[PDB]
Parts: sequence; C-alpha cells; structure tokens
Amino acid sequence: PVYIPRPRPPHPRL
Amino acid sequence: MKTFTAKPETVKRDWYVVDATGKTLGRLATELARRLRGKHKAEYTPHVDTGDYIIVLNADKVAVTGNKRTDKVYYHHTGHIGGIKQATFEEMIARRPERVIEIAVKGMLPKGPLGRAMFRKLKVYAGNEHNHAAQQPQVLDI
Amino acid sequence: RLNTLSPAEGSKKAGKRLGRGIGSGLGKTGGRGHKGQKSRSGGGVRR
Amino acid sequence: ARVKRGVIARARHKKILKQAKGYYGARSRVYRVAFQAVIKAGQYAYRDRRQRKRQFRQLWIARINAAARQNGISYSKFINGLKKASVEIDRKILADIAVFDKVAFTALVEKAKAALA
Amino acid sequence: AVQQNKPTRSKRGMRRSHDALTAVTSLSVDKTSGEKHLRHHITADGYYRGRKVIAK
Amino acid sequence: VTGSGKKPWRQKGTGRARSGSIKSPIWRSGGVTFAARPQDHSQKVNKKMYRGALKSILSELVRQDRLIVVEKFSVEAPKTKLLAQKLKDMALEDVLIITGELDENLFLAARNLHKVDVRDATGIDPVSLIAFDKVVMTADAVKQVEEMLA
Amino acid sequence: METIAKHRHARSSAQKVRLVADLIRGKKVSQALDILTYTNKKAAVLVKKVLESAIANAEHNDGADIDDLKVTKIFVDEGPSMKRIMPRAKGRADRILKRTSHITVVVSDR
Amino acid sequence: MYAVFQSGGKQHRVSEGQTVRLEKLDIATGETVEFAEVLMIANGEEVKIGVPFVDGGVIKAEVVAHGRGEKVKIVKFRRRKHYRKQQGHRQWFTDVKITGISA
RNA sequence: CCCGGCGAGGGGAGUGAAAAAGAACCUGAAACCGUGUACGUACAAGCAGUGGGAGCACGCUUAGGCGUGUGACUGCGUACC
RNA sequence: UGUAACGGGGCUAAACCAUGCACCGAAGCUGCGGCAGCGACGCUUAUGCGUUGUUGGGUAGGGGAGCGUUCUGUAAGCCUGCGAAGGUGUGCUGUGAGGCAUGCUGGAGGUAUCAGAAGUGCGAAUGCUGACAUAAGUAACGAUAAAGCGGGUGAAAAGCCC
Ligand SMILES: [Mg+2]
Ligand SMILES: [Mg+2]
Ligand SMILES: [Mg+2]
Ligand SMILES: [Mg+2]
Ligand SMILES: [Mg+2]
Ligand SMILES: [Mg+2]
Ligand SMILES: [Mg+2]
Ligand SMILES: [Mg+2]
Ligand SMILES: [Mg+2]
Ligand SMILES: [Mg+2]
Ligand SMILES: [Mg+2]
Ligand SMILES: [Mg+2]
Ligand SMILES: [Mg+2]
Ligand SMILES: [Mg+2]
Ligand SMILES: [Mg+2]
Ligand SMILES: [Mg+2]
Ligand SMILES: [Mg+2]
Ligand SMILES: [Mg+2]
Ligand SMILES: [Mg+2]
Ligand SMILES: [Mg+2]
Ligand SMILES: [Mg+2]
Ligand SMILES: [Mg+2]
Ligand SMILES: [Mg+2]
Ligand SMILES: [Mg+2]
Ligand SMILES: [Mg+2]
Ligand SMILES: [Mg+2]
Ligand SMILES: [Mg+2]
Ligand SMILES: [Mg+2]
Ligand SMILES: [Mg+2]
Ligand SMILES: [Mg+2]
Ligand SMILES: [Mg+2]
Ligand SMILES: [Mg+2]
Ligand SMILES: [Mg+2]
Ligand SMILES: [Mg+2]
Ligand SMILES: [Mg+2]
Ligand SMILES: [Mg+2]
Ligand SMILES: [Mg+2]
Ligand SMILES: [Mg+2]
Ligand SMILES: [Mg+2]
Repeated sequence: PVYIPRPRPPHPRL
Repeated sequence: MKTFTAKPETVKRDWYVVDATGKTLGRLATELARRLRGKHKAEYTPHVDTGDYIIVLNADKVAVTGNKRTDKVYYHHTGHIGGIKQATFEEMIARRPERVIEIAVKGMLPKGPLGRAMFRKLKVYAGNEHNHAAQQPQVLDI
Repeated sequence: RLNTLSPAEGSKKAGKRLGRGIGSGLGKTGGRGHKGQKSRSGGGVRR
Repeated sequence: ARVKRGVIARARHKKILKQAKGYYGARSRVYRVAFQAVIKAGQYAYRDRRQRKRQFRQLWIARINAAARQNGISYSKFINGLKKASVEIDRKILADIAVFDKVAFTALVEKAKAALA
Repeated sequence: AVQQNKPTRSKRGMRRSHDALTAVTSLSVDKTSGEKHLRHHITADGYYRGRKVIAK
Repeated sequence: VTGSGKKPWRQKGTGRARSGSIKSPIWRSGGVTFAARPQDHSQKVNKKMYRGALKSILSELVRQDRLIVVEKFSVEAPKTKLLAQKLKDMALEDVLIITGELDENLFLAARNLHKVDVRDATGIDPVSLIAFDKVVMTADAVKQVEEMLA
Repeated sequence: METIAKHRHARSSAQKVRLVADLIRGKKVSQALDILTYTNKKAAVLVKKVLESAIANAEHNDGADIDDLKVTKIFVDEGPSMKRIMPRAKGRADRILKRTSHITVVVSDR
Repeated sequence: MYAVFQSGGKQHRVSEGQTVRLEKLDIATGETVEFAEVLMIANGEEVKIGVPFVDGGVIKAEVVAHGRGEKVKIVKFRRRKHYRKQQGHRQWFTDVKITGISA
C-alpha cells in the first residue's frame, strides 16, 4: 500500500 | 470461374480387392495410397477423400526384396520409458500380417483427420477370404 | 477575401515532428540514431 | 490548446477490433493483442495471395494428371503433346474440362497422343 | 507455485462444468397429510408416514 | 507542482518502476513536460512590407469595387437610427466607414452596429479592410491615406 | 405477460447464485418453488424470495394464473462489488471484494 | 456447347448466355465486343480444338458493366525492424455477358 | 396498491417530455461478467490466423444466385517491442 | 529418454554413374489490368505528361507529400429540438492517415472552405491513475480452554437471553 519490505536474501550464487 | 470441388456427400466411392501375393510391399502400398487418397480420380480435391475402398488379400503372402525379410525392423515405443519394443519383418508376419500393410499405408497417407479417414477405407485381410462380398469389390490387379 | 488569402508555395515547410509514429519517417528515436551520447536528453559535446 | 485525445484513440481501436471480429478469445476483444493478430492477418493475406496462385496450379495439375493417366498418358507426356500440337489451353481449363466434359478431354488426349506419334 | 498465463473463459468455464448443483429429483407427498417432504425426512409439520411424530 | 521531492519508494526492492518524485510529468497530477510560458506572438513585419500590403489590398478593393468613395459623409444627431437609415439609403449592409476625422456624432451612431465600424483615415488596418464587406472612403480620407502610404 | 422481478445489490456472489439459478429455468413455478425450498444453499433463499415476488407481481399486476407460469428467463448479473481491506502477514494489505449480484426473474404465462 | 477464350491472358470457359469477369476493357459500359481467339468449342459432342486457335471461332459479348473489385488490403511488415506498410487495392473488372458463340 | 422481515430490493400506480432521467440519478464507451438464438465442437495435436472449402441457419432476387453468420476438412504459418 | 547418421513410408531401383528427352518448381521472367516516381520531341503554356524507356525491398537515416484532433479568424455566416456533439451498428468510397450517407441511443450544441497556432495522434517506458479479470469459489476464517440439550424472542437461533 504505502510500505514495501525488502525481499529475502537472494541466492548467494557467488 | 471458380474451379470445381468434390463434395463430401455427392462423391461416389467404388471398391477394389487386391491380391498381395508376391507383390512387393512398397510398390503395392504406394499404389494403394494413391487410390485411397483419390489421385486416380479426375474429381480429385485434396480436402476430401475421393478414393475407393481397397481390400487386401493374402496379406501374409506379401514379399520384400533383399534381406529385408529379416532386417527390416518395425519399432514402436510403448509410452513407458524403457519400452522401445521392436519387431522384425518375420516376427510381424508371424504375429499379425495386417500390421505390415497397415503400416506401409499409414506411412504414405496424409497425416491428419483426412489421413485417418482415408486409412479407415483400407480393409486388409491376412488370408484369402473376405466377408465384404456384399459390397461387390471389383478385382484390381496391382 | 479573408478566407481566401493563401501563402505562396514553399513558404511554410510544415515543421518536423519527431517521435509521432512509424509512417512519418521519424519516430522511435526520432532521427537521432540508436543509443549513444548524441542521442540523450540534453547530451551532445561542447563546441 | 489542450486536446483531449479521447475520440481518435477510441474510433481507431474500434476500427482495429472491427477488423478483428471473428478471432478466438481475447485476440478479438483486446486492442493490444488484436493489433498483432490483424497485422499478422495482413501478412498472411499478402502471402496467401501467392500461395493460392501456387496451390491452384498444383491442384489443376493433379486433376489433369488423374484424367490423363485415365486415358493412358502421364501428365508430362500429355503437356508435351499439347505444346507440340501448339494447343495453348491452360491448366485451369484443362482441369475443369477433365472434371466436367470427359469426351472433350478425351479428344484433347487423343490430339496430344497424335502429336507425340 | 503460481500460474504463468491466464486460463481463459474457456478453462474458467470447463473447470466449473462439474461445479453445477444437483437438483433434488423429487419430493414425496406424505401418506395422510398430503404435504411435501424429502424422502426419510419428516414433513415440515412433523408428519412421517402419516404420523404426528413431533407435535411441534 | 506544489509537492515534495522525496523518492516515493526506494530504488530497489520495490516491484514497481524506478520513480523519483510525485511531480514527474508521467504521473497523474504531475507537471506538464513542457509547460507553456506566457509568451509574446507579436511578429515584426517590415514597414515597407506593411505599406506594400496596403498598396495591394486597396488596389484589389478597387478592382473588386468594394471601395465606395464619397465626399463628406456624416450625420447631424448621434442616432444609430439615423445612420442605419442612411446606410439603407446607400443600399449597404456591412461597411467600414473610413472618414477623414472621427466625427463624434458619426462615431456614436456607428458604435452600435456590429456590421459597421467607423475609423479615421489613419487607424485603418488590413484585417478590417479585407474582412468588412464594403469600405466607404470619404475623399478627404482617400487623400489622407494615399499620403500616409506615400 | 412476462412479469419481471429483480433484486439489485443482493449480498451474495455472482457465481454462488448462478449455481442455483441455473437449476430452475424453464420449469413450472410449482416445481421451481419446491426445488428452491429443498435446496441447501444460501442463494436458494435469495432466488426463492425473488421468485415469490415475481409470482406475486404476476398475480397482482399482470393478471392471474399462478397455475401456468414458467420461469421464462432468469439470470444473475455482477453488481457493485464493495471494496474492503484485509491485513496479511508482514504488513501487506489485500483488497477483498464483498460481492453483489443483481438477480432477475422473468415469469410468463407462456 | 461452351467456348474457351482468353482475354487477360486468363482463358475462361463460358457457355452462351452467362456472365464473366474480365480484366478491364476499353469499352463503353453498354457496348458489344467480340473475341476472335476462341481456343476450343464444345459444339455439343464433336469438339473443335484448332492447333493455335479455332479458325472460325468468334465470341460475341455485351459489356454489362465496369466496376472496381473487392477492396484487398496489402499489409507489408517486418517484425522487430520498425517497418510496416498498409495499402489498398481494387482491381478494375468488366462484367461482360457471352451472348453468342460461333465455331 | 402488491411481494416482501412494521427490511433490503422490486412490480404496478403517479408526476414528468423522458424514470433503461428515480436520487447507486445527463450521455453511459472499453476491458469484465451473463442470458437467448444461429453454426461448429467430445479420434484430436501446436502464435489459434490466412488461402481454399463442404455443410448448416438466415435476408433479398426468384428460383441467377448473391449478402450475412458459422466452418467440417486441407495447404501454409514458431506472437509484439 | 524413443528407432533417431534417407525427413517418414518404403525402395534392389524409388541407389550411383553416363547420355537424352519431357514435366513440376519463386513474389524471377512473360501475359492482361492498376498506381507512383524519374528521364526524353511535345503542349507552349506551371500540359492532358498526348507518348515512350526505366525505376519502385529496405533498418539508422536524408528528402518530398499528406490525413486527422483542440482552439482562433472567415462566422451575428451556415447546420441544428422537423434532432448538434458523443455512443453504437450498417453501406459506400479513397493508396493510407481518413471521409461520407444513414438506422438506433442521445437531448444541445456543431462548423464548411481557405489560412493560423499547437499541451497535435500511444502498445510497450518492471510507466501513473481508475476499473475489472486470472490463480478461485481455491488457501484461509487468527491458539487443539469444549461443548451438549430444553425453553424464550425472532422471518431465520449452533453462536443472542434464560
Ligand atoms: Mg505435411
Ligand atoms: Mg513502436
Ligand atoms: Mg538527427
Ligand atoms: Mg533505445
Ligand atoms: Mg551501439
Ligand atoms: Mg549515435
Ligand atoms: Mg477545451
Ligand atoms: Mg508463382
Ligand atoms: Mg516466462
Ligand atoms: Mg469446483
Ligand atoms: Mg496539475
Ligand atoms: Mg513601427
Ligand atoms: Mg503490524
Ligand atoms: Mg419501498
Ligand atoms: Mg441535462
Ligand atoms: Mg447514466
Ligand atoms: Mg458494453
Ligand atoms: Mg459431436
Ligand atoms: Mg485413431
Ligand atoms: Mg491440444
Ligand atoms: Mg485453414
Ligand atoms: Mg537406443
Ligand atoms: Mg516481378
Ligand atoms: Mg510481371
Ligand atoms: Mg524492378
Ligand atoms: Mg522503397
Ligand atoms: Mg528511416
Ligand atoms: Mg468537438
Ligand atoms: Mg436512453
Ligand atoms: Mg502529447
Ligand atoms: Mg491505452
Ligand atoms: Mg487481484
Ligand atoms: Mg473466480
Ligand atoms: Mg488449486
Ligand atoms: Mg484443496
Ligand atoms: Mg481449508
Ligand atoms: Mg479455527
Ligand atoms: Mg438451543
Ligand atoms: Mg459455538
């Protein structure tokens, strides 16, 4: 709505 | 003016009986496919099966050249993973010789509802008797 | 007559509108080539 | 000098949908997708106006081949006998004869045979 | 875990083909009251096989 | 646009396009991309070209007979009734009257006929000359205007 | 005469009511009423209270003959779907739609 | 009894009394024209063929009416290359009526 | 007035020129969701169209067929930026 | 993964070689029609181009020519409550942008022509706003402290009262 959370820590494809 | 087209209802379809004894499988089934599809009719129209029903007799007695008799393999996959079941020519003739011709003609007929409606008009029979005498198939020498 | 005065031919060259379709010639980078610097908002090297 | 572009866009989207009448699904209800279908239909029309001139020659030839093998001469030798006798009938008329008037086409075949004789 | 195109009205209808209701075949008029009531259910008046089994 | 300048949402993470300010010309209730300034549309036409325009408009009014030249022509009472009746006599309906000098009576009589305008022999102009149906020029005004055009 | 009886802004989905409405169609009202009385749904209540209306608006406006009265045309239309907000996990809000349905019954002597 | 004759390089097969649809001919909308290039005459059963032409072959037609055919729409197009083109076409046609056929 | 819950909503009656102008109120589009009719569809494979094309339904002319709606079957055909 | 190294059938010629004859085969060329540009005696008159020969795939892009919308003038003119815009169908017409005529809804505005100005043309910008889809009548109905029955009121009682 007005707030958006950060997404999950994405795949550590290092 | 528009070119003629054979109508599905108005067309007439003759019958024909053919004696597969000693005929080469190819040069038999090829002419069979021509007839079934209707090329032999001047009333041809490529979206309607104007061919004449064909009855194959002595389907066991069909012959192939060379060493095809024991080397021409017929494969089919059974849907399941490992099952690519094969069967050579001799095993096919011994099991059910109809399938030899039926395959040689499904291969040459169109692919699609018209093809599977043309192959409905082929009435191959293993031995020499056929009960379709009520339709009076004319003899055909091919 | 007021609704009869018409300018001589060739006077008004009829402008040139960039980015108003495919039929008009220009449009989709409006006569300034593909990506680069000379095709940016305000880009273009000094004199 | 604001211009509320609410009538041109409407009567243009509608002009496309009217051409798209008869298409399955949203392909005939949505302008963003009927537009592709209509340009694709235009490609198909512009290409089939030639595929048709092909198909009908390759249908007339098939019919002539039928009615020529009927009378004992392949299509090749038939056309060859015709051209030799300098008969300029075209494949459309040939096919339509071969379908409607059988004795006329038989006379044609006989002339071609004689020319090849 | 989520769709990848939208199933059209075609699918949204075909999937509901079986979602239709089952109209009750026929009621059954009571023996002596003459009223309607589902089979083996008591009549809206408390009758069953024509017996005032409820009095309520 | 009366607003702020804060990024309505961070640059990343969001699933929506990278946006910078609630004022962007894209957004609803946002600015116009090229807001028009209050400008001036007065364009310079050379003195010589304006004179050469009048010296052609008048020649063509002559050729089209829309130029009716007269001697003295005014009224005695500032009655639009009187002036309208006078034009009825002149068998005209839509006329630009170019008098030598604004005769207050004639000016007040013509103030109320939206098919008649009275101008001095100097406040003439091409738009009016062409637009009006017929122009009547008192000979005083004819001499004045020809000396003005020189 | 085709007597109409509607019910606009009926507090019920436009699908749960079509399920019922498609049961009773082209049926004598004497049978449609029975079906709806012994249908176990909530849309059964709405469509029955509407069919009662249609029958009454036939017998008191368009004449008589509750005997011969088929449910000629019945249909359920989408209506003004009230918006509401429901909170989910992690602060997200999801807009749910309280649905509404315009039921229409058209019964005729036929 | 039919006749095979070419007008626009497209040889039609027509019986006496029916209409055709040719490529436009410079004939007034109500005038009588002929084609002296009959390619074949059914002549009932005994068909006359002619080596290049039926020597005595003459077809008499009355030009019923000119007109412009159905509006075909050409749409050239190259995907992903920023190029399309629309265009119309209406071929002129000359409905004639074969009044008479002479071998 | 009638159905309705001394409801919602509706059908009559009535004003009104108009009430598919009834306050959810000028016009009222499109997406979206239905209802009826016509045609096709439950042995058929794929950017879903186009070229051909039978059948079927309908309007006109009579009976020449044509226009419209569908489109069986077939050739070709792997969206847009 | 399933033949799977002729595309398939199949072929002992329907393979390879050599010779020759036919035929199919493109949007190539030819045939008839149509348009547009360029060039050449014209017509002397800004040409019917009278005729020709030739050209016409095209992205970035260059040039030429247009259609259309809003507003201004022409317009105190013209159209219009004997129906304007708008909406929706239908038919005709232009090479296209488009136009026209007309049926229904609409119920009061519109605007020829020739010019003038542009907030002048949308499908994309993880565009913005409003609406409605899809997943779907599916997950879920928010503590596994627990409900059952009789009576009441009520149109309807598992949840309200006793
Ligand atoms: Mg194939
Ligand atoms: Mg684009
Ligand atoms: Mg540039
Ligand atoms: Mg770019
Ligand atoms: Mg680059
Ligand atoms: Mg560059
Ligand atoms: Mg405005
Ligand atoms: Mg070709
Ligand atoms: Mg994807
Ligand atoms: Mg279900
Ligand atoms: Mg603002
Ligand atoms: Mg000055
Ligand atoms: Mg919280
Ligand atoms: Mg009330
Ligand atoms: Mg009003
Ligand atoms: Mg409204
Ligand atoms: Mg609508
Ligand atoms: Mg079926
Ligand atoms: Mg099968
Ligand atoms: Mg499938
Ligand atoms: Mg097809
Ligand atoms: Mg293997
Ligand atoms: Mg060419
Ligand atoms: Mg050519
Ligand atoms: Mg060329
Ligand atoms: Mg070019
Ligand atoms: Mg370019
Ligand atoms: Mg307007
Ligand atoms: Mg209305
Ligand atoms: Mg803009
Ligand atoms: Mg849009
Ligand atoms: Mg949603
Ligand atoms: Mg759903
Ligand atoms: Mg599911
Ligand atoms: Mg489940
Ligand atoms: Mg659950
Ligand atoms: Mg729970
Ligand atoms: Mg209790
Ligand atoms: Mg409980």
